[PDB]
Amino acid sequence: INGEVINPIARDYPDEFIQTGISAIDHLNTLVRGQKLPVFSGSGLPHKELAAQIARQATVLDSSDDFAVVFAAIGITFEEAEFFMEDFRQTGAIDRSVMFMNLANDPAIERIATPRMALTAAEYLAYEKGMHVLVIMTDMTNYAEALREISAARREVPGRRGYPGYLYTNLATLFERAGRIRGLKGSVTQIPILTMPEDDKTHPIPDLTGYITEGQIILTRELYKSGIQPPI
Amino acid sequence: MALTAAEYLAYEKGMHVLVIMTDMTNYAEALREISAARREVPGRRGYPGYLYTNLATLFERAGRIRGLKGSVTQIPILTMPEDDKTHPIPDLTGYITEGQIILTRELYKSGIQPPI
Amino acid sequence: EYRTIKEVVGPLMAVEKVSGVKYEELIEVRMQNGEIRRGQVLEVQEDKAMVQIFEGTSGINLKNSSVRFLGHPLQLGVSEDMIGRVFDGLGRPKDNGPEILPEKYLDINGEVINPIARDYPDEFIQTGISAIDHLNTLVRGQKLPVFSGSGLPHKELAAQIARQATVLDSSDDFAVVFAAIGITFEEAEFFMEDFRQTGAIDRSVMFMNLANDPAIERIATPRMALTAAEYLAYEKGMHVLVIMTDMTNYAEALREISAARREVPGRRGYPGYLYTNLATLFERAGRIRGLKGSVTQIPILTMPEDDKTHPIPDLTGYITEGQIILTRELYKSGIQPPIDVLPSLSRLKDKGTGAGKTREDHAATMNQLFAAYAQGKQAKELAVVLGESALSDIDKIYAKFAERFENEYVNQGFYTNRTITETLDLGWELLAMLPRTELKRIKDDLLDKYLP
Amino acid sequence: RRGRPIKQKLNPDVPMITGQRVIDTFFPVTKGGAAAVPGPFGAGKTVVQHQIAKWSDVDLVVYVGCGERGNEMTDVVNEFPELIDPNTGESLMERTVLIANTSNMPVAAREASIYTGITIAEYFRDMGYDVAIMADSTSRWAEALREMSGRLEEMPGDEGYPAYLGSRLAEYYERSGRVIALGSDQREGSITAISAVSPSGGDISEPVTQNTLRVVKVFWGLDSSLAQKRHFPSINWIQSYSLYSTEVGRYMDQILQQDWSDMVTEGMRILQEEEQLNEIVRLVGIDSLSDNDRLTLEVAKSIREDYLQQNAFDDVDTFTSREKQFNMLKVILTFGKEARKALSLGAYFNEIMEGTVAVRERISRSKYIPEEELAKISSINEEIKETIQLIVS
Amino acid sequence: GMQIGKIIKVSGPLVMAENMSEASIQDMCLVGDLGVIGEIIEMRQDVASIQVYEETSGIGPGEPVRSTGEALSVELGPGIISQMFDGIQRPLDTFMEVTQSNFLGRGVQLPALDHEKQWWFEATIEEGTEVSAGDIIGYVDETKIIQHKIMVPNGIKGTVQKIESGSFTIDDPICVIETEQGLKELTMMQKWPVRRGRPIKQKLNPDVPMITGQRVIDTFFPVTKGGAAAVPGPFGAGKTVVQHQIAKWSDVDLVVYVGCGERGNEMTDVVNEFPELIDPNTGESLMERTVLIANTSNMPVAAREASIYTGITIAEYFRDMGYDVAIMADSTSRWAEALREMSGRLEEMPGDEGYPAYLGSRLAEYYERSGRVIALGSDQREGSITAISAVSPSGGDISEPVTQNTLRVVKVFWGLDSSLAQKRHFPSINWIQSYSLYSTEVGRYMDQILQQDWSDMVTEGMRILQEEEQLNEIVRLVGIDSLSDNDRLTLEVAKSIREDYLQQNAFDDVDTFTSREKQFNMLKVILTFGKEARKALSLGAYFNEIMEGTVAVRERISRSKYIPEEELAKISSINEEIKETIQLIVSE
Amino acid sequence: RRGRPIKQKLNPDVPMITGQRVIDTFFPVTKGGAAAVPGPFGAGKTVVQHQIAKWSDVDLVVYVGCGERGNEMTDVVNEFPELIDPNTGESLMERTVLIANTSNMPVAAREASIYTGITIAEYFRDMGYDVAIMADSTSRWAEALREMSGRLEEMPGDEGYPAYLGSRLAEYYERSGRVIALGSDQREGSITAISAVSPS
Amino acid sequence: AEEIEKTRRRVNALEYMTIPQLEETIYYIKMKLEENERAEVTRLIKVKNM
Ligand SMILES: [Cl-]
Repeated sequence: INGEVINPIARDYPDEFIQTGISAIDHLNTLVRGQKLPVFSGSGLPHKELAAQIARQATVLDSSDDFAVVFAAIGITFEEAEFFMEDFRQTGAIDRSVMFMNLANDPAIERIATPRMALTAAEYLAYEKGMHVLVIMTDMTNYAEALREISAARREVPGRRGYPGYLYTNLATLFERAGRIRGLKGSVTQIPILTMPEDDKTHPIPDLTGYITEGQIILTRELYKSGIQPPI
Repeated sequence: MALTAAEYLAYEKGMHVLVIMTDMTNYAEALREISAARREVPGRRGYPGYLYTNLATLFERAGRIRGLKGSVTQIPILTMPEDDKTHPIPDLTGYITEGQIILTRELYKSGIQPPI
Repeated sequence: EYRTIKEVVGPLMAVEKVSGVKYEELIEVRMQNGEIRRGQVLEVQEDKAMVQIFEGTSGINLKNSSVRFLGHPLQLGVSEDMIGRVFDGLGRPKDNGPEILPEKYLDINGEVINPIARDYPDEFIQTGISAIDHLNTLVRGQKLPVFSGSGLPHKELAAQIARQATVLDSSDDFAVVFAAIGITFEEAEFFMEDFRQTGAIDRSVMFMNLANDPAIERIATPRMALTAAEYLAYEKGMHVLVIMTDMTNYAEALREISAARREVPGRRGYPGYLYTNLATLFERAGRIRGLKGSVTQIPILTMPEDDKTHPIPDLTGYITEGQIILTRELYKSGIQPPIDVLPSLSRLKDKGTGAGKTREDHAATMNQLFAAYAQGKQAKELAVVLGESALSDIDKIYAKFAERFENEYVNQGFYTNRTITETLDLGWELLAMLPRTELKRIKDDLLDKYLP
Repeated sequence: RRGRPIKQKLNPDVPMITGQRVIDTFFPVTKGGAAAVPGPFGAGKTVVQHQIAKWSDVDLVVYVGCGERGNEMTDVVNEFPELIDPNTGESLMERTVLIANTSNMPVAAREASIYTGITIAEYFRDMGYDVAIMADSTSRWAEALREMSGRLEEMPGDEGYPAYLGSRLAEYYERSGRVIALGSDQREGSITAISAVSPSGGDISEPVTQNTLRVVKVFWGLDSSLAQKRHFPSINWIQSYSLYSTEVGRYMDQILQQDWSDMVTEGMRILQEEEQLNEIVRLVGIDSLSDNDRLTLEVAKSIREDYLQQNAFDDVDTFTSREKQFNMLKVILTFGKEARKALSLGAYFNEIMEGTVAVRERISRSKYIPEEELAKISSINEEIKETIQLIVS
Repeated sequence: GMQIGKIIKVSGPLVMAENMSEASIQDMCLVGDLGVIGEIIEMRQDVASIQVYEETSGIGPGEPVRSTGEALSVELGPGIISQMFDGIQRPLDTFMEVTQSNFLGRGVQLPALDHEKQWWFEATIEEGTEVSAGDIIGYVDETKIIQHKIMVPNGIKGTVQKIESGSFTIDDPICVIETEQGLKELTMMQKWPVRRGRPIKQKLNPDVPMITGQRVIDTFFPVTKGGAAAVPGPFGAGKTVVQHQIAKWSDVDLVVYVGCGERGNEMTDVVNEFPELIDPNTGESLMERTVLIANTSNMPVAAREASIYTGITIAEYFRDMGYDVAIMADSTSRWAEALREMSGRLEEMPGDEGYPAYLGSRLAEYYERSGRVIALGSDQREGSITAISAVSPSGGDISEPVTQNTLRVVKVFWGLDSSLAQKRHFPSINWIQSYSLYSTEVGRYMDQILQQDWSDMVTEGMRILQEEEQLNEIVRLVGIDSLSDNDRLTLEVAKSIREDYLQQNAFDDVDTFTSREKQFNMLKVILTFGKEARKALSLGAYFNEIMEGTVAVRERISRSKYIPEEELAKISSINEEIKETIQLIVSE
Repeated sequence: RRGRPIKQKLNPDVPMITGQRVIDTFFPVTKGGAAAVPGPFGAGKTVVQHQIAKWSDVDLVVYVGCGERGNEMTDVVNEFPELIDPNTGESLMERTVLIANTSNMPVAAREASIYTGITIAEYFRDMGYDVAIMADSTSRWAEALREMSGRLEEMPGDEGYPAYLGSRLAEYYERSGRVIALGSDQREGSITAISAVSPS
Repeated sequence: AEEIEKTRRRVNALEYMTIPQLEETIYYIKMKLEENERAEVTRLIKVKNM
């Protein structure tokens, strides 16, 4: 489930427009097939509803062959996991999807395994079966906290702000398992979702993620308190 | 020592006792000296992780008991380091005690007595 | 010679099965490939010695390398033949000059002057810069630093003082020791070319340490320079001016070395012993009772974020005897040098001014010029916030005074040398703008005699 | 330490009636939900939790005094038997279980009190009951873990807390919830978790609060500034949130047959607008404020003082029914709406305020109107519209 | 040939191995049976502590550790040009070809260069000649543009005994040297550790201006051959276009491009667009004289840290031949992120913002390796390395550690501005925030080579731009119609400098490059109009009369940038038209 | 390191005459009192303490140069003998004890100089004299403690200073004060502490 | 004239009081945050060796 690193010269450039059905994205911050475009959210912000909506509505114009969606839930509450599972079933989106559901009370080592299981499934469907795959993963912050737990068990001294020094390598290895590959029909598109602790964009988790991903969609409390849905 | 004397006079000798202890900050500093000497894993500001518990073992020694005539009323006094209420000493004390009376330099300089 | 290197962890190395090894003793590592690196004992315990290698431990094979303990700390081989010569941070020749034959070798830490043997700083050093010589006088034996910032012309000011500095009525006993610390090749080249072009090199000893040189060499640099200065001053009887830049690079190197040893960081990340460390440099300045000669220091530093409360200028100010401040406001006005005399101070200036040293009207005009300029600047700021009609007729005169003071007095150019006589006369010209009734800091005897 | 097994976990969609206006309206909790109340010392966290314990429509209350003051446990055993449900005749104590491990009682027993409480709640949940478990405070539980971690000399996480702190908290809250219990009957039961948190200095970025907010769904952030001006409950309406707002809004719309969701959205929007206006006023002054902005501040002031502020010690104000809540909020919004129209009709802010002193006093005292006399609140809407129209002409 | 170690502990990215006493500190190693990339960080007795820069999952005690017997090095010889490597010089093209996959398999070791390709070696030195490091014994015509010169390696000194032209691989002995240690054979390939600077005879001052052909740079913010420049790279500021312009138009012989640790899809763009760049002189691909380093964010942290070092070692190699090299790194912020990661993995005392305390030194080590030099050898030839480095802080703030330490050791700053890009001002270089500390020396050079007062013109040009900033504040407040005629004129001359000079279309066939001679003529006429019109104002003319009278000639000035290099008189003759037109205006 | 024993401390209620207007009028110190002088660099701390040394109505001055400039110690030895009392014809140096451990002298000896000084002050206090003890600067004493704390590998407290910083300072100042000294005489004496602080 | 003066006071309040107080506090907090981060890693290194 670790995968192999893609040769930087073997990657093909993102070309095809993905219609998420959300104006603030499609028009102003367009998602392109093969991109990694994350949502930066926060506690009490509706990234849950946005994740469900994107997975539900995302499509490529024409093509006929549609999106296979790999959905990874990392360290979330049962109530949130049940929302996702029930939304996927009630809309028929489950017929397009593969879901890997990990809960908050599951072991830290299972939370760490989850994104790797999901991305291994995605690369298999995409690069071996020729499918176009959209990968949505929440909450990446839960993944990072799981790393700290294992790191502390090995008595490793933390890096910046309490996280492992190798956090960058770790996040980069996950997020770069994406994109088109020259000569291959299928592709992987990633939408990682994370909550920014205390809504701080300089925090290691969103800060390093932005260095790796090609942009970010930001949700704010000001817009949400004003009733804007989605509060982008 | 003082609280053992107080609870004795109150609950075994039926007295109403008023306990005044100053400066509680000097107590916490002593705790930190021992904690540092033992090379214990430090908490905030070098203060031990058990500072709240330790302060609670003192301040909770107050009140009344059903069927007994006596009582223990406590007025601990502490100076807030750097006049900072969020410092571990006044912060944790505030989570334990039943309120607090705060004196400020601003009111003191304006001639307010007491500068509460 | 020991072949018992036991551990290497980063730049740190542990050598076992040793005897007679001392704290701070210099060591020599003969690598398996014949390469030679020097180091220093940081700590010695029983049969073990903890050493740090100046050039690092990259490429070292433990079992096939050997360590020699030299039996002495870091030293400088001193001679009077150092004048006119260029050395690196560790005192090695940098100018392709002839062989240097040392009279003796000296521990670069030097010794501490007995407080009772120390002589108070005394007598005038003419820098040729009006804002310094008159208002913030440099005295023989004084430590008087320049506080600057990134992009400010402290390197032009350093080179100007270095070639212009002199003592009056005393020939062939003045020398300059110039220490460059952690500076780039191109700024080193600026200094080298300027000294050679003006002939300042002929009375100077230069120690040139670069930005890509080992951090330990960068911190050895000022001690090499000061060791050379003390030898020339106290053993040869010379008046020596020591100019060192950039002290901010020195402190950064110190912090880098401190972090390598994983010491507990102090305020803003700098070592807890930053003050003490700076003091062991700056206190080598002074005079000694009964000895001819003196060491005078001008440390030059850039204030990070132009912040004077930053540990580097702050701790320096707690050590030195005043400070010369360069500002962007004056630099953007084209004032050369851009010295702001309002926050600048020399604490020992009294010992280098007056009759027999400069001239009898030195102190009075200084007090008056400073007072008039402060009032002039105050009136200028009043015109900014409330308008020109907010000033009285006298306030307008003082405002005009502060303009000419900056434009004609403080501003002289980086290649113009003013004698103290020229500086004092020029001060009287500016004072003449003001009504004689407003010159309240000067007694009538001085006014009647000098006022033009 | 073992969760009692269930058949099925369910979605908690039925809102809890706490009778506390700020909670039930803006940051509601459902039966089976989980809420945290993090606040600085002296912010009134105790009164908040006692109000919920005494007024919530659950069958049973498990109250856990975890590492807190002894007198608060004494207060509960004395007050609870005196609180009589008139529809029942039974006291609150006859539906309460108390677990007490005070701050000066053994430290390791703080963790035990937490687990003792949740297991008892699960036991009654399995019978088909709706249970609320109050943990005050979970910070003291976390500090017990930290002290033991330090004694084991483990590599600590932030602030000395063990790195597995988040996992421990997760195991507790995932035991709360609405379920179908084991048995042929397939009985439905639930556990609603209400936990106090005590962040040092009120800093919610500390590990206990942060790890808690990743697993709970309602955040009632207590505010020191509100507490100092005696604004109670001192819930920060800008910081706080409830993930149940949308679902509860749907439920309430259906119950009331009113656009309750819109009213709450509009109420919060006015409060958010006041916040943005105050950012300017503080660093500029109320000098250049237009009549519309001045009206916004007045409406927001009315929301704060006439609705959000609620005195737990007043016999009538201590509890507000859903219908009374609806009528109070309706009245407040109505004044804003009618005043807004008058401004567009050429009336001045100063005139509108001076001519509506009597009616705005009726709004300010709506909170004290008896539940049997709700017609005295609803009638205000007609006085607002009549009075303001008279000002226009 | 040294002892193979045995793993005794695997703990995350950290591996311990005994039997390592024959290895050295900083040695690169292959860890485990798979043989993944690692490095020796510590040594206690025979026990080495190793940082592993790939996944250690599946590795356990008992497995071998093999040292490579050297610190991270590069292969330097024929076959290096036109190739794309990663930070540790893995041949990315060869990896595709050999492994027949799109992945960089863990454990796969392939030589950086092609050791089987036949090259024609042409001998240029006679037998019996005394040689030392740097001396050229022959050359290989490696690409259609670049001639690869075969130099005597460092450490070798003696007499040439046998040498002749012929076909060889880079592993064949092409030369026999009689050294002190006896007869030794040389090949066309030499190795060099990336962290050690290649030795030179003497470092010189970089005082000759680079000709980039980009007007804002060459005129107002010039970099010299051997100089260094920092360039912030905010999104949508046209950074890559500026980079491409500099890479193909600058008068250097070779370009080394370094992608430090970039977003996967952004790195792909560079991989795509760079070979599509055409060499202006030959019409060949720019790759014919380019070496490119491409790291994505998921490359080993060692490759991301070594990126700029691997690149500058290669630059030094071609510099030693007597070539002028441009090393272009993007982004050095991502290089520093690798240093920050390593600092945490080594459990150091951190410097500012988590960066190592030696961040400043590492930057100084890199930039001081660029420069103009006298290379080793009896020729005493000159070469140079000019460094162009992108920085990209999180918020675009300069005061952060990476940009701040960089600006302490470089003398040129080109401040790309996204607000200027939004105003369609390209290239988006902020002429107020930017600077070049080479301006004064370049000015002396230019005045001499042009025999004109070029430096006076540049400073006057900047002065008008500086005054424009002040005047714009007044226009915003008071209004344009309330300015004096002199101020209205200054705004027009400043507008002409911005529009007719600073703004430059990289995609226009003529405007893409402006010769030094053409730049002079363009700035001359723009300033001459300002001079003549101001002389007209002081002779009694009105500002609007001057504007309304000079519509035709001002348009000639506006089209000056499109005048072909063969017809420079059509710009120069505008001067006479200005003086004549305004003369009639003063009359009428 | 051990305070010299006394009968009992007394309230310091008699103001010292420093002759410095701002001090005697608005911020007076009493005989047996203690005064802190914290300031930034270049604020005239040395002129202030020298003024107090030469003009205060005490029998003896103990002046401790703790971790500071050598020139300031040189200034004292040069100037103090020249300051002649008009009444008795004695110089200030004839009632002064000087202790000097400059900034570049051994760091641990900074702590030593502090205790050497206060103990000599207690000695003359025991004779029934009024003594002033000037410590410049106590910040450098604390730095010494911090250096040693690091060498001992102690857990750092506030700003890297050892956890016992506060109690060391408290113990020092509690050795100042007005006392009844030991002896059947029951004579009174005092130590007034004037300490510079140099906060970054 | 009165409106000009009332505007002037609001300008001076921001320029000489409000803004400098914000600038100095931001600088201070930023410094204090960094200090605590260093003290935290210092403790972790100590705990590590335990
Ligand atoms: Cl001072």
